[PDB]
Amino acid sequence: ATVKTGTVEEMKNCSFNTTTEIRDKEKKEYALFYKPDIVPLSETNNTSEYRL
Amino acid sequence: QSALTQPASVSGSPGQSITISCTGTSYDVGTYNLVSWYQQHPGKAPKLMIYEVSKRPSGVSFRFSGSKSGNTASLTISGLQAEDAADYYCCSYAGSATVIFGGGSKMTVL
Amino acid sequence: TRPNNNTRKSVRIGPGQTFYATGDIIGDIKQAHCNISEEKWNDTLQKVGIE
Amino acid sequence: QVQLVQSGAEVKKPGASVKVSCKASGYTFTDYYIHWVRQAPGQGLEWMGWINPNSGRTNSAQKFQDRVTMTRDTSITTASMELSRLTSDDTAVYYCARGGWISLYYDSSGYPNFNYWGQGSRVTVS
Ligand SMILES: *[C@@H]1O[C@H](CO)[C@@H](O[C@@H]2O[C@H](CO)[C@@H](O[C@@H]3O[C@H](CO[C@H]4O[C@H](CO)[C@@H](O)[C@H](O)[C@@H]4O)[C@@H](O)[C@H](O[C@H]4O[C@H](CO)[C@@H](O)[C@H](O)[C@@H]4O[C@H]4O[C@H](CO)[C@@H](O)[C@H](O)[C@@H]4O)[C@@H]3O)[C@H](O)[C@H]2NC(C)=O)[C@H](O)[C@H]1NC(C)=O
Ligand SMILES: *[C@@H]1O[C@H](CO)[C@@H](O[C@@H]2O[C@H](CO)[C@@H](O[C@@H]3O[C@H](CO)[C@@H](O)[C@H](O)[C@@H]3O)[C@H](O)[C@H]2NC(C)=O)[C@H](O)[C@H]1NC(C)=O
Ligand SMILES: *[C@@H]1O[C@H](CO)[C@@H](O[C@@H]2O[C@H](CO)[C@@H](O[C@@H]3O[C@H](CO)[C@@H](O)[C@H](O)[C@@H]3O)[C@H](O)[C@H]2NC(C)=O)[C@H](O)[C@H]1NC(C)=O
Repeated sequence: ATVKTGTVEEMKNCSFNTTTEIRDKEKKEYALFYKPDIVPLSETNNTSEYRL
Repeated sequence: QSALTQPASVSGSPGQSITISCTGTSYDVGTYNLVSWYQQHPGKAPKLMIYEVSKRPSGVSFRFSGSKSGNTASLTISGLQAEDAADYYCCSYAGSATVIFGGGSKMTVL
Repeated sequence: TRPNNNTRKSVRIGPGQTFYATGDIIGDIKQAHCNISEEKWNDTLQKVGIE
Repeated sequence: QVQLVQSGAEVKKPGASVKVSCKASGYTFTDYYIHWVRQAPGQGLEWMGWINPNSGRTNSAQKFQDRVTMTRDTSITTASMELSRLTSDDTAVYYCARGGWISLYYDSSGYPNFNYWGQGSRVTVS
């Protein structure tokens, strides 16, 4: 988020590439998500990469 | 998204009750009781005169009152003094964690 | 209650179906809570204890 | 009693930036929001938003849109504004003022309750 207060830290800005109305075209979009649904990507090393 | 509209100036006799009005929109007021009034002597930072539409702050005497109605609100000053020659302003919650400051009105005295 | 004003956005994914998610919590971020009167709760725990 | 102490006067060239700041004293600043206003010498006041001293989070007023940014330093009870690309239109007295109480469970950031004000500071753009 900002980090700081634990109640704010949790608001993870989460950017990703999603399929557009045309299947060939792809758009980079972000969705605000918080805590548990966002899981550190398996086999990464404390990186910015996460999984659902 | 404009400033609260206020009379440029108002006046009256010593001892006279003066009411100062401020106008906005239903999004600005109907939704909120987040209304206050300030006054300032020229050259000085302003004093808070009213909280929560009509509540006197400690330090504000029982001359000052107020109310809200519809898209407007007003301050009532009983007992007009020469000493009231100060600018008066409204301000209120704009919504979306932002604040409207009013245009202001000047007190002049007779 | 949940105090923070939260905006919403949607994303079209392929044809038809849209997905919804928070745009950004638009206010300040305060805690989420449940108020309960103490009086009545301490009256309850003892009344249950009696029975 | 509650103090809000500002810097002295300053003058800048167009396009320049200025830091405006204030020190809080006589009370604990961590418990309140700090808001900022401007008053041009012939005008009413313009409002700039609140900085939560603890979080360092803020909301910027309409017609600024990051033209001005705000920061804080809790170790010295000091609030600051960083005002960029100054135009002659920006000449005004800047004031530091204390807003409502802050608490973790309910939002009280919009409250127009400016009980304590600083001295004001002159910002001139030449
Ligand atoms: C769920 O349950 C929790 C409690 O577990 C509850 O949290 C409480 O919420 C209430 C909501 O009103 C909070 O009340 C505010 O508390 C502040 C704090 O003041 C206290 O401490 C100071 C000293 O530090 C004392 O002087 C004071 O007497 C209190 O003991 C008050 O200051 C607030 O009232 C004022 O501010 C309001 C606007 O913010 C004004 O409208 C009001 O008129 C009061 O103004 C006073 O202060 C002004 C400062 O600007 C001053 O200008 C005025 O002249 C005047 O002096 C208000 O009482 C309470 O603190 C919360 N408690 C905690 C610790 O969280 C949740 O609300 C509840 N949730 C629900 C309802 O679901
Ligand atoms: C989450 O991350 C995204 C980026 O992946 C953030 O969106 C980006 O926000 C920045 C700052 O608002 C944008 O920069 C601005 O772009 C506009 C033109 O679009 C420009 O005029 C400004 O001067 C500035 O450069 C950036 O474009 C934008 N990217 C987009 C559109 O995806 C998003 O704000 C972040 N959200 C949160 C809540 O953290
Ligand atoms: C919480 O956030 C929502 C955002 O969805 C707010 O609703 C919207 O707020 C905006 C800005 O206040 C409104 O836009 C404009 O409001 C002004 C206020 O005078 C008005 O003059 C403009 O013509 C315009 O309507 C918007 O209409 C409103 N509606 C939406 C999009 O939901 C909500 O007000 C916020 N609540 C709080 C308590 O902050």
